[PDB]
Amino acid sequence: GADAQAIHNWLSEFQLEGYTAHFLQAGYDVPTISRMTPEDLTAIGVTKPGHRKKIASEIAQLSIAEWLPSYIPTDLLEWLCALGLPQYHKQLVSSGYDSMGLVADLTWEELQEIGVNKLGHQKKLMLGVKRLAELRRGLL
Amino acid sequence: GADAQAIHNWLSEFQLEGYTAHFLQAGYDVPTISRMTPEDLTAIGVTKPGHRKKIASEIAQLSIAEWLPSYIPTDLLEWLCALGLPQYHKQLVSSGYDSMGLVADLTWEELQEIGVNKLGHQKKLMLGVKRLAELRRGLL
Repeated sequence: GADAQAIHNWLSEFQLEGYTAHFLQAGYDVPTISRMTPEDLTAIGVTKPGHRKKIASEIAQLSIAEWLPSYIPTDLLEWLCALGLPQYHKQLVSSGYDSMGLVADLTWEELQEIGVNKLGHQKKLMLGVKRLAELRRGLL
Repeated sequence: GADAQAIHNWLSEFQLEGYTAHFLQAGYDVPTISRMTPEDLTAIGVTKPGHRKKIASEIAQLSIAEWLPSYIPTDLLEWLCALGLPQYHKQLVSSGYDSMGLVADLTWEELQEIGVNKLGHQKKLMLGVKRLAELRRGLL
C-alpha cells in the first residue's frame, strides 16, 4: 500500500482506478501526478484518449500546494506551515522577518516582542532557523 | 488528538503520560521533545526530580533524525529521504552531484547516465531541484 492507496482512492472516485499500477511503475505519487501533463500520461502508457482526457481533467481539479513532494519551502508562509507554526507569520512580518533570506538570521533574543512565548514553539522555530542558515552556508 | 496521541503514547510506555498536557501547553511535539534538556523540562513545569530524571533518560533513547520538525534538509541524503528517493543517492554521487549546493544545478539532461529512468522519479526530482534553486536565489 501507501501512496498506492492514495492514488487508487483518487482514481476510484471516477472509476478509473485500474490505472493505479501505471502511476506506481512510473514512480508517481499524488502530488507529482497533480503536475503531470497529457503528454506525461501518454508517456506512462495512458494511451486511450477517453481515459487520458478524463484523468487530465481530474488532475486539474487536484489540490496539493505545493512544497510537497519536494519539501523545499520557497517562501516564509510555506515554511511556517511545514513547521506547523503559521499562527506566528503575522508577528514575524510585523517585526521585519518577512522572507526566508531574512528569517535565516533571526536570533533567539528577538523572540519576545515578536511574541513567540510557548517554549516548544521557540525551540522548534530556532531549530528551523539554525538548520536554515546551515543550508544557506551550504551554498558556496 | 494528533501529536497529543504521539506524546501520550510515548509517555505511556513508562506510565508517565499524565505529563502529556504539559508538553502540549508548551507547544512541544515529539521531534522537538527529543531535543529538550532537563532545564527545558523544568521550565515547562516538570519539576518533580523523580519524573524529570526519568523523562530525560527516556528522551536520550528517542529516535527521530533530524530534519523533522523543521523540514530543512541540510544534506543530500536527508533531502533525497524527504523526497522519498534515497535509492538514487549513490547514482548522484557517482556523477558528482554530491551536495545540496551542487544538486541545485542539476539539469534535466544529465538524467540518464545518472540513471533515474522512471519518469515520475525524474519529475519529482527535477521539481525538487527547481524549488531548491529558487530557494537559494531567495538569499541575496
